[PDB]
Amino acid sequence: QRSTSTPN
Amino acid sequence: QRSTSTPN
Amino acid sequence: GAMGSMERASLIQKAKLAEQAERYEDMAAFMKGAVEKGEELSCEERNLLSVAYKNVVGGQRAAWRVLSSIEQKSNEEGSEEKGPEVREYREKVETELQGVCDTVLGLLDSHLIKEAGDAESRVFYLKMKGDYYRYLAEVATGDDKKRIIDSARSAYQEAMDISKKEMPPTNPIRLGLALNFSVFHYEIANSPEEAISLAKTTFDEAMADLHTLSEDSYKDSTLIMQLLRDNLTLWT
Amino acid sequence: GAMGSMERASLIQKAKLAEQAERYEDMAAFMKGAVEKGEELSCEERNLLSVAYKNVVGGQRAAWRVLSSIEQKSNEEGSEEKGPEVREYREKVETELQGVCDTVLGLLDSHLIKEAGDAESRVFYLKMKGDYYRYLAEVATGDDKKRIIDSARSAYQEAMDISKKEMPPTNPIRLGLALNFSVFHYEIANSPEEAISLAKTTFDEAMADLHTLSEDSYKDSTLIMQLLRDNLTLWT
Ligand SMILES: [Cl-]
Ligand SMILES: [Cl-]
Ligand SMILES: [Mg+2]
Ligand SMILES: [Mg+2]
Ligand SMILES: [Mg+2]
Ligand SMILES: [Mg+2]
Ligand SMILES: [Mg+2]
Ligand SMILES: [Mg+2]
Repeated sequence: QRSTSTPN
Repeated sequence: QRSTSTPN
Repeated sequence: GAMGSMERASLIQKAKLAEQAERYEDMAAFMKGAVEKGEELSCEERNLLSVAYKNVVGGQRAAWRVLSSIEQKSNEEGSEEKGPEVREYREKVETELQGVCDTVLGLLDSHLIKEAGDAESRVFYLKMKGDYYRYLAEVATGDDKKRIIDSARSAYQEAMDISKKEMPPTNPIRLGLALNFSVFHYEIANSPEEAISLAKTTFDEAMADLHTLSEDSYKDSTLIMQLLRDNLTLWT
Repeated sequence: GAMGSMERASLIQKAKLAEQAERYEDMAAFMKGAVEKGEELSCEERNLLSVAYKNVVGGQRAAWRVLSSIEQKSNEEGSEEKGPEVREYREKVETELQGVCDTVLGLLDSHLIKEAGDAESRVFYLKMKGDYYRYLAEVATGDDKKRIIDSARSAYQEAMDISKKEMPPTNPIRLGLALNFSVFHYEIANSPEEAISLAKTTFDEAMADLHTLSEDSYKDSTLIMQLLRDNLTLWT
């Protein structure tokens, strides 16, 4: 999985 | 609901 | 245009890449380029053309409907005045949608339809013509609306006549044409009974021919039959 | 540019419509126009700018990654030669992505950052600067790659320093900055231990400050905390 960045 | 037309 | 210097085969290759990438505007531009090489399209290539533009126009249609709904709420009693912006933006999206439809219709007229002699190709392109006039009719108001609706109807009807003579009742192109013409009747032409009758007849004639089909063709046909049933369930 | 003749307030209004319509390229163009009026942006307006460009670039990033994966399979042993097309199309998408990043960085440099004095605005814009250099770094190969990575790092670090001095540990902007800087460490800088330490520290300091918050602020902060935990779970 790719890492999660901040969402909208 | 809207009617379904032919899909891809 | 911008694709004039690219090989036909490279345009098709890149259309397939664009599809994988979910880059449908690029896909459509590549396929337009391929069409404008002047050669007839294969079955696979027709499908790429269809998928590309259907996805482009489908996004525009969805946006138009969101904007139109906001605009018509603005025009209710007790709604605060908010200026020209909603109308202007709806108009912007509408004009873009119309442009895409005009682009597709232009490809069909120059010169896909006139070169299409086999029933598979001719029916496909005439169905396309009906579809894109149908999308124009969805946003039409004003003096040519009748004429746009008539253009859709005429294209669909020509496609229907050919398909009934030249294709079996389970042919997926024939089935999808009938599905879309039924949608035209219900949603555009204010003819729900005609829509229901066409969907019923189509479904039943296809059912009766399934016994002729391989497992794979059966799957293809029954998928579209199910859509006819879904609309019948919605409309009755 | 093309938005120069439109009122600021109308650009913002239309950005909100475009968001509702899922028309993110239009949204971004409206917000660029609003920025170029020269006035500072409100909190809500900063968020619109962020949402617009994040969605535009996110689609480009996703397409780039699909194309890059096809390209790198083409460059394996036993792969058939298929010509320049995959590389060319990857390059096309990459160049467009770079252009969007350059557009955002240009807005920040001319003149959003220099006019931003409050910690909320300054941190927000410096985080943005880090993010868009990070997206450039994702596709960089070649002689400036180090410099791009250093530019991201520098922006993030300046944002971090301000946020630690001026914001509580639960502030959502501070939390999102830390989340994204941790992603930078893990995915870009080859520093998984730094990523893990930053995420852990951030999470724990926020936990200890939740007691200060209203129900609504609690929900805001804990949503981002959960993302830090999701990455920690992935990375350990
Ligand atoms: Cl507009
Ligand atoms: Cl290309
Ligand atoms: Mg040639
Ligand atoms: Mg109009
Ligand atoms: Mg009746
Ligand atoms: Mg003014
Ligand atoms: Mg490049
Ligand atoms: Mg360790």
